[PDB]
Amino acid sequence: KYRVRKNVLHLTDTEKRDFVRTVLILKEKGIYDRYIAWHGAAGKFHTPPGSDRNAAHMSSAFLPWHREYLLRFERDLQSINPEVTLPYWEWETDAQMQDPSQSQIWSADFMGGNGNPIKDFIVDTGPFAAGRWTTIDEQGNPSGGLKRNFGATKEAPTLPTRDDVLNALKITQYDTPPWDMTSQNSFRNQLEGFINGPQLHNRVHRWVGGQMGVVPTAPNDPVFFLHHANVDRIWAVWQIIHRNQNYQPMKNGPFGQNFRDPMYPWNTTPEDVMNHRKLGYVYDIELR
Ligand SMILES: Cc1ccccc1C(=O)N1CCN(Cc2ccc(F)cc2)CC1
Ligand SMILES: [Cu+2]
Ligand SMILES: [Cu+2]
Repeated sequence: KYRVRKNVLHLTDTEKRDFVRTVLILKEKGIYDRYIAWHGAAGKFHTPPGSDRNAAHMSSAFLPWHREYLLRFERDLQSINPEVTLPYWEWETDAQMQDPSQSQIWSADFMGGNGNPIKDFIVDTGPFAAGRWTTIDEQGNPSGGLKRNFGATKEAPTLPTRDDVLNALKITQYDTPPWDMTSQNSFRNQLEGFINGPQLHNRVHRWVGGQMGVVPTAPNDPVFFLHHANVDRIWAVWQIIHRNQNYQPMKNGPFGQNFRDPMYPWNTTPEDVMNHRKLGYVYDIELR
């Protein structure tokens, strides 16, 4: 309950400056790239081989994997500046806007704006604009700049709504067999966004576009972490409401998906990260 993770819209000018100031540093040192690679590596690690489940997505481990993923990044952030925590992008309230792209998160002093259609949707405003921020492709090679294209697809023309989030929180089971994209009455799958997809988490990625629109290159966009922080916040809320509901599967799931299994590419288990408070952080909405 030490580190407080704040709503992006609640950040001060200084807090925003410091966060962005801290991220380019991780990037400059070569630490940021470690996170891009981890995500891509886990995405291609199938549980079991030949299945469409992987270590980080389309399965039960989706939530704890990104929580650990998000946990590690923050610590790296703190190592540069102990006053800096990972904020979250409350995309459900942005969806209430007629044009979500006018949200403050996309201001030139924080995340920067939408892609330039003249430059094939390269981002040329903000701290992470092309020439300020180098990107890497699926194969781990330099790719030439961040891209974004808000609501440019028919499958996801809009961001998920507060109701979408509220309905997900109603689900009683954390997850259900066969522990994958096809799971029904499943909070993880629902939140992931595979129920009548794309919805929620998956919808956000699709909405943003650019690197965020594909699994192996999504972390190239710093907003990926703000996004998943919100996803993690939602999960945390679900945990506080359904206090006696626990992670599933406990056993007999694919290896890497069970409660006591190491979540590739780490040795961290879902168990090790079930309680968001034991990891040393809390969301601001828990204190209000
Ligand atoms: C194929 C499909 C089926 C259902 C819902 C969405 C989609 C889809 O096209 N996505 C493309 C964009 N990301 C991919 C993605 C997922 C998780 C990440 F950490 C990073 C990137 C979200 C899902
Ligand atoms: Cu992911
Ligand atoms: Cu994601």
